[PDB]
Amino acid sequence: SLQEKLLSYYRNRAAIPAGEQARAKQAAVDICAELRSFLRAKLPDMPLRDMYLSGSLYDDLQVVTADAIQLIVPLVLEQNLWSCIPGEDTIMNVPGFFLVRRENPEYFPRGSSYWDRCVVGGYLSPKTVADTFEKVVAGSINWPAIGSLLDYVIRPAEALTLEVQYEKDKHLVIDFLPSVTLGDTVLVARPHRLAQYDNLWRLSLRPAETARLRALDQADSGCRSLCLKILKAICKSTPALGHLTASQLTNVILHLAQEEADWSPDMLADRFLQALRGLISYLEAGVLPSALNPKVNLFAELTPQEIDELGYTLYCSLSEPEVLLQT
Amino acid sequence: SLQEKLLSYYRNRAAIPAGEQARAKQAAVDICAELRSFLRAKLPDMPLRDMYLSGSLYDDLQVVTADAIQLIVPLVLEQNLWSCIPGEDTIMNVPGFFLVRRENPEYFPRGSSYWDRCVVGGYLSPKTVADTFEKVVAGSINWPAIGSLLDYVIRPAPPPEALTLEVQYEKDKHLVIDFLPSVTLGDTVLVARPHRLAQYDNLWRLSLRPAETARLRALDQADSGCRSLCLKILKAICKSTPALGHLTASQLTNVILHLAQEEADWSPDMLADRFLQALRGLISYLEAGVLPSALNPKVNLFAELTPQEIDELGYTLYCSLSEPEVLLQT
Repeated sequence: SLQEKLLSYYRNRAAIPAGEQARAKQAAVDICAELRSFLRAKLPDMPLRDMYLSGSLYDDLQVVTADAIQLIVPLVLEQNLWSCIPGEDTIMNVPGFFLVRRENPEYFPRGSSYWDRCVVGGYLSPKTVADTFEKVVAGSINWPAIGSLLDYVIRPAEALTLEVQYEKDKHLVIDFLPSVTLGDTVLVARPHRLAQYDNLWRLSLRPAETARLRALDQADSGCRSLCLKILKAICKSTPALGHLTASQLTNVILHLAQEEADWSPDMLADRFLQALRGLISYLEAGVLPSALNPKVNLFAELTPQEIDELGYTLYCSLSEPEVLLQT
Repeated sequence: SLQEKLLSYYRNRAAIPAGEQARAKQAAVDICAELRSFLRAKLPDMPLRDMYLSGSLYDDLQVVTADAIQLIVPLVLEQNLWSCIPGEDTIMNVPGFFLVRRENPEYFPRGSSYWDRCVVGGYLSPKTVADTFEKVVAGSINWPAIGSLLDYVIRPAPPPEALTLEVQYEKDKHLVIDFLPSVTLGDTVLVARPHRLAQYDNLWRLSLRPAETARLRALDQADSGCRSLCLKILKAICKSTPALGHLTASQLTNVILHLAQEEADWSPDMLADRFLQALRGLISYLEAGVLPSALNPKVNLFAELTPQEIDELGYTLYCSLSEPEVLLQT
């Protein structure tokens, strides 16, 4: 039965071994601690809060292997010197992306904020911030030595990413993610795929999506997360489905969760099939709205050939969904 | 025999029982972790880094009972807008302290920096920074909620203040956590720990304890020496003797550091001799009225004591030479 194949596939393929998960998290934590001592000693005058770990691995949503985690690099912006402008209120009209504008330049001249050194054309550039960060922070750390202290080999790559070998044949990729918060709005420097939109900060969706997902299950107590992890593992293991993202898949689950309230254990097979059908529907329309930010098309960064290959692969699977479940 | 009396005194009076030490420190660690998680998502415009633990209890040098630890609150002062002026170069004329000045107040007007709200007369007031921290940071924290979460009873001190936390980590064991706002300019680390006298209340304190403690531990680590043991015994005597209460962990640490500069042999059998030298040394510093910081010789660690308090301590120590049973009770 499909139900059995899904249950066993989660344990056999999607679930990360406990030892591997613990060692990957410990390595992330040790490295996070090292940046903290580094910032304290070397950058006392840069308005940046401490870096901290974030992501699927931490949220127990990572699958197959523990291979990635984010280190958020939280810039401090003066609330009276900066504002954010929603991409849909601009002429570029890019929902889910924001400009960060330098305010009051007549009264507060350049130098009134540390981050003025990353302003281009009156906007805090996410590209220059990212560059600034690597040159001032990332390139200033003796990774080989720190790697020697712990028993990891650490290798800077994708220049804002670290490869950390925490086991034989197991590596964790840590990416540094510059971030700003203005009022209630959290923005990250994760560039749009299109370089013409490269002064645009990305609205941070993942923490709220993960929160809502955890909330939905914690009261059920349902198999949404279980279904999501199976989907993530499938896409990660199937080269033609690799373009789908953890966030896209979470949103497919979130939209399905608004149309179906029963996620009891035995419903996993049906929901799984519904998730496949929802994905096809979104792919054909070329539109997958963010469940929490309806203006935002999460498929807006996929290319025609990608949407086509994705659509085709799922179609070919409809009659025999179990073929996606290779383990 | 002095050797035996000292080892006995350490075991029976100075040493904190392992369970008490472990639970007290773990409580401070738990609280620190929870504040870190809670505060990271708050106060997005405040240049505030993660709070971190500091002090004797954290460095395994606290004696008699686990009763206190510091939470350092590291604040970021921007490049270019701030400078520090050594206290000896101010009219205050006091080493070991600094004024922090807001640079270029006109070209980069008031309001350019988060900390401009804490500036008084063009200087960053450590008292005003402490105030902002209490109102804005501490005041955003739900203490009953954190305590309920970790199964601790955490009670904030009422104003005034300063805001310290009374932590019952198990019925009935207590620890006090004090918050220490801190800024760093270049390689000068300053803390908001006010001079004893109000006319000097505009001055930040030069942080000395971490480097002192690191040197002591490095020395003992290299030769398995008894410098820390001798320090802990001295600390317990001073803590257990009311007339000696004005002596601080730091003052005593520097007595041991100065002695370590004069004596290389701190093998276990030398404890008694080193203890006597430390004691005679302490008396000599009191007599000169000056105990220089081993790491910053310009700084007189007795500068906040009155001449009368200094005389009284010297006198007390002299009288104790003939009363060893009182000095070593219990």
